[PDB]
Amino acid sequence: SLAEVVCLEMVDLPLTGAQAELEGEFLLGMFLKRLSSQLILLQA
Amino acid sequence: SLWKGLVGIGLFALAHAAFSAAQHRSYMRLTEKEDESLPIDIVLQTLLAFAVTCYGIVHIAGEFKDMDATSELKNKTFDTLRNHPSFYVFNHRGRVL
Repeated sequence: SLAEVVCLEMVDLPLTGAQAELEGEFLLGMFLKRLSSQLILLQA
Repeated sequence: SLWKGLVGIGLFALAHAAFSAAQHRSYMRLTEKEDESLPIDIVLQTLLAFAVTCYGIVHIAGEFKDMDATSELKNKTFDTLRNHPSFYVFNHRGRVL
């Protein structure tokens, strides 16, 4: 069926876990959030 | 020597700030926002690290001294001055012992 193509597109792939939790990372709540995510990556 | 530990703590905290800011930058280039500034927390952290580190490095840098010669002559007497080591001679009472 690919012998007659009409229109197409190119899409970017999905994320790793790292970048997902990284987005999740982002007053004191800010600091502790940052710390927690850092410790998680560390343990990883 | 606590000031050494103080300086090492400033350095460690500063490095932590740099890491946090690099990963935040990655977030930025990833969400294609490229509009916002840095969170305050990072800024405060790095600045305090800088100030503390300077206050400690001033102490551990060394110690000043007077530029008046006779200050170091206050405690001195002939006994030191008189010896002249390059003119020593041993034909004296001590050789008895």
